Amino acid sequence: FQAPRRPGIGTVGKPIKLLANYFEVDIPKIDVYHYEVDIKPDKCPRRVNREVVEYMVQHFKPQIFGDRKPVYDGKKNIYTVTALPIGNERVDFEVTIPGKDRIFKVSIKWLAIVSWRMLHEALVSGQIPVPLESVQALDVAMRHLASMRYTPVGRSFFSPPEGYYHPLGGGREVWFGFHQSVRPAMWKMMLNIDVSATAFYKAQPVIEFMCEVLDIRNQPKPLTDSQRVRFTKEIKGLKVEVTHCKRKYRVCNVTRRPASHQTFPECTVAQYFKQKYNLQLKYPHLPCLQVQKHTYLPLEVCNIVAGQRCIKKLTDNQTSTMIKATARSAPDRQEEISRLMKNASYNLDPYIQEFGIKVKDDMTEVTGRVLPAPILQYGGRNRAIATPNQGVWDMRGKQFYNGIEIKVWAIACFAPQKQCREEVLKNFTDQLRKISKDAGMPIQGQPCFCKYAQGADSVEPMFRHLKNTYSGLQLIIVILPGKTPVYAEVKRVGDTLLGMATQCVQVKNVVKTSPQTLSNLCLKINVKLGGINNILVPHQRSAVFQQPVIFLGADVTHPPAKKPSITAVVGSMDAHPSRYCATVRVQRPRQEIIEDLSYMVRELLIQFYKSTRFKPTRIIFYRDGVPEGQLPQILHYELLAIRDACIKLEKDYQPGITYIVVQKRHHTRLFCADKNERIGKSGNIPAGTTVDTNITHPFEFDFYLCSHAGIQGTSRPSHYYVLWDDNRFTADELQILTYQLCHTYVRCTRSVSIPAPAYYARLVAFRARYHLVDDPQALAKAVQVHQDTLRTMYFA
Amino acid sequence: NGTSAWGKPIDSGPSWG
RNA sequence: AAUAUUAAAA
Repeated sequence: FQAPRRPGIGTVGKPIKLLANYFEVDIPKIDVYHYEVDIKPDKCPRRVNREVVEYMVQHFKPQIFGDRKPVYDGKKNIYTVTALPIGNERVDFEVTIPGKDRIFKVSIKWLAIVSWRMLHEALVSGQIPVPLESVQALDVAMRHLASMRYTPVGRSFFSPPEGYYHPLGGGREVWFGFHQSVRPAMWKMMLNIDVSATAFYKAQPVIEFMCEVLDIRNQPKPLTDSQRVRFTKEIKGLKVEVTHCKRKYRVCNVTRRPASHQTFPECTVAQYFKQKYNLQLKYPHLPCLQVQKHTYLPLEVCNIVAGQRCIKKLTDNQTSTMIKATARSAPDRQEEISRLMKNASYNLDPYIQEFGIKVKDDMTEVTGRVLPAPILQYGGRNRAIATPNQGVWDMRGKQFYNGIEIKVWAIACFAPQKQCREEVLKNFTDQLRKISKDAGMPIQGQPCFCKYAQGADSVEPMFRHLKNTYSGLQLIIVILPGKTPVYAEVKRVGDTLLGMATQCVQVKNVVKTSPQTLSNLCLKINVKLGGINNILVPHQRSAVFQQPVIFLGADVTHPPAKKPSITAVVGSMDAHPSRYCATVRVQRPRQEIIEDLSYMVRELLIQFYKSTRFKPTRIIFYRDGVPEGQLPQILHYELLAIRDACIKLEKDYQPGITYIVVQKRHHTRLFCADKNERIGKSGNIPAGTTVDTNITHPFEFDFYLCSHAGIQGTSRPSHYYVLWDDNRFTADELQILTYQLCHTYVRCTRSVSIPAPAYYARLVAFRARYHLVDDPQALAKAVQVHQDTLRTMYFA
Repeated sequence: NGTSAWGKPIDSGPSWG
């Protein structure tokens, strides 16, 4: 599978001068020399491998290396500007590195020549593929020095906080650093720098770490069974350092036994620490850390060692508090990326000069286009239209294109009646009923059922009862007291078990009702009941709507650091397109490919044919949640899976497939060159800003489209990569269409950051996790949706 | 509502389903 | 769980 080449440059849209956090990189037309490295012991951290290669290039210059400045990737790849005085045969080294001294055994063997002259030719002529070996060697060199001075996390670099302190609770703090990647861009290799931020464990005593994990201000008690387990799940695997002697250990368990009782070869840990170091423990009632050999360390002689990133999932408070500590307006990020570049001074890097690399000082300028927003057609008495302004519109004076007449509905309140008495319930429904009629969705009757409930165990008997008592019941409105295990059980019973539409509202939004909040509720409700909010004005769409076409969205969500991975593929069931049907699966954890894609597409194609009595001549497939590097393997499997579904439906059914990867997880940031064109308090680029030049691929079909308005922080322009196009789109035709699909998202009268198909697949995969809350065949059954609900947009 | 107006609902193909 | 955006992903 060869990716389609760029068919052309887009032409539609008002021009806008832009700055991008890409920096031009100039490399000489020279060969570089690539050697493979073997270090024994062979399973050491990359930070250790760099200390090994550093020692030997420091201590073996006369025999090999000499005045060369090699560059190293922390693993097995090492690159020099000129070839080492070695043949094809291996060269072994005995290295001893200073805590205490470790002896290492290192082997180097010649591998191959990497041509940067070849990388020049692909960027000018495109007659060969971009040589990844040339790009890899360039990235290793430009980041070798940072890898020796900072803490690498992925493609980022962090340093310990100096002066500042952004605690997250639970023993975790925030480290600020930067991202650095090297990609090719039409007119040169580009160095991509951005500000980055991730969580780390505080360098604090284990006692203090235990208190933050368990919430305690130190009133002596031992740890309960619940506390011992939760403390174990947080510190297991981490590393600690001792203070009584200065060694370092990896924690493998927490003893079920306190320090005064935990024994070993006979002798308790408390007496052993008295019988030596003359330490009388201040917390012998607390457990020890096990570091299976039987070595135990009490919590008070151990500190958490700094530099340990936190891969575990953060609480709702911890993500909210980190968002606030890291969000800066777009101009603020500009000057910060500029600060990092001045600090970097890449042209004065000795390793960058070794390979003759030259880095451009200022951010790349590029002229993008602000695409024109589509017009949304509403219905009702007025048949009004919506003209988006700054990627936003409202419902004022508009009714739904197809409004659902709500005749039978029930209310289930799960907050205590002390907090939500009858008087505030009546006011809520009255306000909602009025706004629902305004939007063309008449909530006509009073609730045929309205009771107070308590506990998640009451929803199924009550929902079973509602389905049996009230014929023609359309909606259940469930009022919840904040975060609760009732929401999952409401969705599990409603979506998977009984097939009943449900709209959950938080009790906080019932006591105080905003008309905007009520309007956003009806947007979901009308669609949960099979309605249509708006449609794209038809005659302003792409020509792919002249024949039957289906739009698919796809996403894969993985479990946090054995839960399964969840794949979701949604399919347009109409020609607007507005109504989407959903399919969902579970698969083994951390498999990026949608294994069941072939049959999931088959189900969507069959549902499309039942809803329209048409067979799609084209398939537009937006794929979300893709990591680069596995992209060829994902497309190969999934593009054949889509084709295989069509082969198994009819003997000679060959619709054209467009496969587009939607990437929001990247560090490409765009900025207004003119300050007068900054929009909002955040000062971001306008909604609809498109870029398909200067920073995109030399000869392949990709573009950036920031389809949304940036409320806070710096906007993330979505990158779109066309991997297959049987339908032979033009650049304008596909960029406008991607932008119009960003205006068909039902949960808000706004233009969102990714197309509605891809966003729905995300919602379906998240809803599947609430369905999996309390065997692969049993896991597969839990995400299956009731036959009444498959036919609707429950995930809204 | 229609979801159609491609015209020509066709009774000339296997019924899938 | 009204919603989008935003950071991450011995």
